Amino acid sequence: GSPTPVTAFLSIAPKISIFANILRVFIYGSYGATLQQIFFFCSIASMILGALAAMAQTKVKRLLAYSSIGHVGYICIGFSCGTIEGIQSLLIGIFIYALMTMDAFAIVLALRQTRVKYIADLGALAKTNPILAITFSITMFSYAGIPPLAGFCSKFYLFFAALGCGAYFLALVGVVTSVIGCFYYIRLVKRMFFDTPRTWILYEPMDRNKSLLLAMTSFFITLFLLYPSPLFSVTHQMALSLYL
Amino acid sequence: GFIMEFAENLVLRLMENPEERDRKAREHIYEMHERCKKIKEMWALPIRPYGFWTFERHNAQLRWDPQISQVAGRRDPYDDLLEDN
Repeated sequence: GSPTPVTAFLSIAPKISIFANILRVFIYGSYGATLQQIFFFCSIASMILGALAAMAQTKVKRLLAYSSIGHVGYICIGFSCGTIEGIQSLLIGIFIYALMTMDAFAIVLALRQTRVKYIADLGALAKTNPILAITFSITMFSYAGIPPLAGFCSKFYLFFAALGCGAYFLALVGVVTSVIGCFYYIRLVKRMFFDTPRTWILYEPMDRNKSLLLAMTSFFITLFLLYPSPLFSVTHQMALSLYL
Repeated sequence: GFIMEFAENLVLRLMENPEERDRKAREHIYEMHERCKKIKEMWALPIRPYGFWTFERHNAQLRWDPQISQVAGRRDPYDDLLEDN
């Protein structure tokens, strides 16, 4: 329901601050180890239900909402395993999810010029604007967690943190939810490259600021795995600075 | 000269020193294993350090309250009574 720029500001700006707040509360105010249980089941439920619900949606904004819920579950995996690596994986996941959400909402705002509503309106978009189609496909794959992109690194290190604490069920549920999650992402892909509808919707060209932000984020997503050291070092310093 | 007399030593220049390769291999193994042990030790650190509250940044009140216990609203009742003399 909310306007597109509002939803763009939401799910990035609020979630980062609230997650930092939860980190501060969890690390200090929680010593009974009772928040492991509440984060465990809720993150598992978020993973499962986001993966199983985003596949049944036909609009775009609902799909982004359920993808956000799924990524919230993926990030919350880090709370259950309370270690330096767990918080590191959590923060890295937040960073990557924020970049991918900015890119995806830039895509959505780009097609908002002609009032895109459903997922079928972006049919045969590889013909009218091939390069925007490539950018959207890359961002969708980054959401999926395909290796040669950012977003795979975040899920990777979240799984590493989950396995470090011995929460073997968290790793398995993460894997299966990722498997289903990639399916409807590729389903989004098919309607946007392969099958061509009879009626084509024409989108007017974009402006420079959105295009520049989109290009920067797209080059960050693809080439992240080449040089990921600065993010990892920032995150390791941040995780340790909670105490010293 | 002729082709092979030059292609021979050309290929010989192209090939590298095996002694350097073996030394680099054994070296790389040595420091890689040492660094592996170091990272294994690092992953063993608990999230909450043993000191924690002992750290000076985690007190923030033992050196702030003493300079505040003189202001109005925090004084022991038996402070203003005998402060006159």
